[PDB]
Amino acid sequence: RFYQHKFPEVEDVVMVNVRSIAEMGAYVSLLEYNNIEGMIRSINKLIRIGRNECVVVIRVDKEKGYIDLSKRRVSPEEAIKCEDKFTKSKTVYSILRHVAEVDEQLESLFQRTAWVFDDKYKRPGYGAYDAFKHAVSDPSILDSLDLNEDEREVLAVKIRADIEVACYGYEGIDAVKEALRAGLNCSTENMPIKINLIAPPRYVMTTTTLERTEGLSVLSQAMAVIKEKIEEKRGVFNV
Amino acid sequence: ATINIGTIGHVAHGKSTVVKAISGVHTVRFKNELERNITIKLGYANAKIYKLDDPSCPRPECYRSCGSSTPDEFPTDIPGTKGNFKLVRHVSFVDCPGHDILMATMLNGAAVMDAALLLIAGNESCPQPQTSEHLAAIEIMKLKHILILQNKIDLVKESQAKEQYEQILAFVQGTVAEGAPIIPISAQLKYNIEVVCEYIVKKIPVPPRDFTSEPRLIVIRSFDVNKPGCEVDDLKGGVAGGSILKGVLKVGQEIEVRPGIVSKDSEGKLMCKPIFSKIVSLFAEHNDLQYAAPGGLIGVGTKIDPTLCRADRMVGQVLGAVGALPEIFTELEISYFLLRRLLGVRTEGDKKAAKVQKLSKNEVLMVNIGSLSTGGRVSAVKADLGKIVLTNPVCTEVGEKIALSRRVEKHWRLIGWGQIR
Amino acid sequence: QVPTRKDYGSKVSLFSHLPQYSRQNSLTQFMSIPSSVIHPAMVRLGLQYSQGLVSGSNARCIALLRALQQVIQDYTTPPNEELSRDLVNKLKPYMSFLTQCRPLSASMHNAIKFLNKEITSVGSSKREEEAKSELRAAIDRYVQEKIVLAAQAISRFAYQKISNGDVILVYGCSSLVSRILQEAWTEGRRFRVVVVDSRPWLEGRHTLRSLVHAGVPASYLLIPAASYVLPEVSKVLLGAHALLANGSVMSRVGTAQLALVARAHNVPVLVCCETYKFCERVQTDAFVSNELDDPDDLQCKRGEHVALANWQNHASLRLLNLVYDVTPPELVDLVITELGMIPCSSVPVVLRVKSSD
Amino acid sequence: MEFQAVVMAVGGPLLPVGNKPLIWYPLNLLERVGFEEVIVVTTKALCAEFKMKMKPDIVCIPDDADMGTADSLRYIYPKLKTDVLVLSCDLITDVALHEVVDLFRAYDASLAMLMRKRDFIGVDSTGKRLLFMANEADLDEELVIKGSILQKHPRIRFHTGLVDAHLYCLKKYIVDFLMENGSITSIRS
Repeated sequence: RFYQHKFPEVEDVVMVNVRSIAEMGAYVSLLEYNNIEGMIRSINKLIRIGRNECVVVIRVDKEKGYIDLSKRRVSPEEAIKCEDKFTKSKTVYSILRHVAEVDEQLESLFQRTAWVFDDKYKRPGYGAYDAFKHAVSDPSILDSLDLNEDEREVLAVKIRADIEVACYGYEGIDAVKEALRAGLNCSTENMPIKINLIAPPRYVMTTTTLERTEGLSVLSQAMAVIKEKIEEKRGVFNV
Repeated sequence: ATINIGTIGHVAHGKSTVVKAISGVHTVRFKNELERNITIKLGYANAKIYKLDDPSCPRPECYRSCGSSTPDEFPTDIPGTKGNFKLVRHVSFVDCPGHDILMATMLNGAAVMDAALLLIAGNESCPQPQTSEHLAAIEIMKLKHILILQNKIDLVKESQAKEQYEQILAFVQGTVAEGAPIIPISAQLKYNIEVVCEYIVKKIPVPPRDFTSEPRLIVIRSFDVNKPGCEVDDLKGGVAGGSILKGVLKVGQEIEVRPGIVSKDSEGKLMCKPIFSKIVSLFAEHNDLQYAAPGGLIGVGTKIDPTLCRADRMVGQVLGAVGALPEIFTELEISYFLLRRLLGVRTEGDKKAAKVQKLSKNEVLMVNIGSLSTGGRVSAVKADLGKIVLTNPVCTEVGEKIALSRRVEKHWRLIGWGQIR
Repeated sequence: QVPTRKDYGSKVSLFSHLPQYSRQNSLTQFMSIPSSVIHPAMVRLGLQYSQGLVSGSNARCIALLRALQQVIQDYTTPPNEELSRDLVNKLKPYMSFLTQCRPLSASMHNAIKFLNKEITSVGSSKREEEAKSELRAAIDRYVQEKIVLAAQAISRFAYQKISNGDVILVYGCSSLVSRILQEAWTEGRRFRVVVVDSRPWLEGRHTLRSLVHAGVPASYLLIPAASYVLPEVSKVLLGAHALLANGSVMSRVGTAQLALVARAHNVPVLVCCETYKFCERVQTDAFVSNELDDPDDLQCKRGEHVALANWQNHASLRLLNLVYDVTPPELVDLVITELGMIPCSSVPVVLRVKSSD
Repeated sequence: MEFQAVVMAVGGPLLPVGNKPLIWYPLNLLERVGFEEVIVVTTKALCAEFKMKMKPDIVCIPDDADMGTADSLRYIYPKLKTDVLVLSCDLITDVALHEVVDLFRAYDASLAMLMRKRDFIGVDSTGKRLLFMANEADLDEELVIKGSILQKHPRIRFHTGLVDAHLYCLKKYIVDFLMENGSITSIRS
């Protein structure tokens, strides 16, 4: 089970997934309410088995298991909202399924994980995962979670650039350390963060993912060190 | 670091637990290939010696003086006493084993030690397989404090016991051993260590040793700990336990290895740019004495490229001070002679020892310049003058420790030596 | 740098429309080892395709389509030219050399017709990289859909036709025969199989080696012994190299012989085909599209007195080994396709499921 | 793409000049069929006699002073992306070379050798798939066959007296294996 209810209410847009092809249409199951089954010339080919497709609800049920789904009269500009209802809630379902490790305990966990926020501020499947992203950055509202303690606080590539800069002289290595820590000092003021080293022979220094194309910053700071201080003591360079 | 003392032992008697018994610290490294009967590295220990009206030879442990070279029979002596152990001389034992495979090890750490002790084996045959081989490379480097460290008569049978050592001392005409008297030891029973281990230090004085000359260092270690997935700030140089031969090495002392990698348009040898190296960190075998006495070993820490010190491909590089007295030419001459046997295996045929294959044309050469075995192809080399042809422009000081290797099999041989002009 | 051919041994003038191809000649002696005029990976794939080492029809067409996918992958479109037309008139000499090397099935033929209809469907205003990755994704989902859900669609359709206690004979190695019978046997019916094989190919050794591993009892014989086992069979399926427009099967040498001796004892026969194995054109018999092989593969180990040792120095003895033969309509009863079960002389109704006409 | 090759300098050529030194015909019947953008690794004095070679392509690559054999490939590593042919200098050529490269294409393999016109080398009945070569002194141990490699492959034919030519029709997998396992050397071994 994922959502609080068993069936969505009047005019709710539905992410849905077909299992098999019926005679009236296709037997289309529905994972987002724990696998409930409904309906919708070489149409009968089985190109659609197990793939999520956007749809909207049609009529009004109470309990009787009405699952029909009109692919035609849905609008695709609202289908991205249905995809946001799918993928964010799917990340929620995955991580919250890995929360438990050994049924209705999991369901009562689910109503006391996201439906607390969605009964305090009422956002169905959008502010839940984003409020969890808030909560892993700020668990202040998770202090209201008066659960047992151990369940509360539980809630790529980087450009590995490498230019080996070293000298044989003691004054040479002194200027190497001086201009390397000066390049760290210059990297502090302009603030490209996270330039460290895990290999003493080379400069295994990480052009990280903060702009994802920020090799220009580490590159021109590096080349300023290359042109500035060290390399009048035989700075000879390979890749 | 005043005097070094070198045990020198040839094939097949055991040099691991006897190094443990009388010297204390045993040699170990990584991917070591440490021994099969005797070792193949320099067996070095860290020693501070003291004598307190006691003939015994203690270690810097100041409570007892014994060993563990036998399981059953323990004769022992008056060991000494406690009380913040003193220091007679800055002495430390070293070893130089006797296979023919350790030419790097046996030729780099032998001219740099100070006293020598030649050992006679006790687990070999009735002929002498390698007795005239493994100080004949030490013949040209000209050590002085040399002694017959008589070792094994324990499991030795009586028919080959009491006279054949004189035949070994007569069979070593290629080894400077006639001025080497006998202070005996025991590799198993280690009997009566207070006289047995006494005059291997007490009789031996300082060698002829220069105090304040140029440090013209041939280095024996250049090692480093920078495995894949390493730390951040391991900026060091040659992390070495470094035996020095000449020159005081204080803090701020200057020392240069001039070629290293040969300079631009690599057919010359020198450009006037000295190699500036300030050795501050110096480990005096248990302490950080920055003021290194000549002759003895000290734990040397330099400051160069750390990439260049992982795998020591620099066995015997000349690091000399200012005042560049070494030579500048690439046409290497020697005043050589030949090995008379071709020995290393025992037999009664006199057939592989027939002749001495000289230099040729369109034929290879290799010879450990110090401990550096380079070569190349030759053009026209005469009969009795040794003109070594090479490929490395190196301002080495004097290659007075060379061994002319020559292929006959998977292993090379020993055919020559030589003294530089 | 011109693609060349030859004849070898002798080629019977009764089949003057039909070529000969030798395989023990040299196929790179004309062509210097690097080339950009014909793409090298597709050339070495055609060389695979003429060392005999690929013979299964859906296997060889998927191999050729993986190859032409790799050709359209790495060749970027250069500027100052027309986008699609340059690529398609480089693709035509490609398949010319390919059907030159070893000749054409139906699968290659309507496959390259599909890629031509695709490359003329590509919008020229779409820029290069996304168009290339788009056509890449388009044709590999095409072969993905067609081949693998054709396999499991004929599985889910021909599973409900197989009896229990029945036996079944088959001839030729396709993939989908092994797919239907093994994927049925993983669902637990009750049967036993028998694999007849022929000459010079010794073809169904593939299938026999498969079905001894899949866990089904088998039997093995050759077409002189055909009617000896023919009373026992209760139903027979049959893989096919090439479907036709008049309800026919253009496939391996002795297909129609077992079709005829299967009608001759009244055992009904079904065959398994798909969409992309029928041509647009159609024939009366095989003698206008059937190639030949190496003659000198025929042999017996009857001492060193091999009767076909010095063949070609005699001129009054010809070796004429048809490889790819046709089957009449009203003796094969039905085909099995991705739409289900349709009778044999009703097969051209799939010709206009194109635009639902 | 196929468009590169290389020839190692030393085996395992300064003084020997027959009519020319060791480079008469290998560049001929390497370049009489294609191969006009090649990368040759060299080593000095022999690197500057390249006008009377009159080849329609020469690209020399020098190295360091005293080097081995896999390091050559490891230093030409940063620019090679496709099918590679590495030769040696212990060669006459008396064969149409298209057949070795076409069989190497014909299995889509990664390795090849030349063993035609002390010495033991095995290959199966078709004459195509091998195990290993045996020499005169490294095989002081006698001869060892693995279990499964003889359990599947029925026979093997040890050859007696032809010569090696140290050709390697080859591709990117084993050179990535060489650059990552750098300390593994001895291309002949």
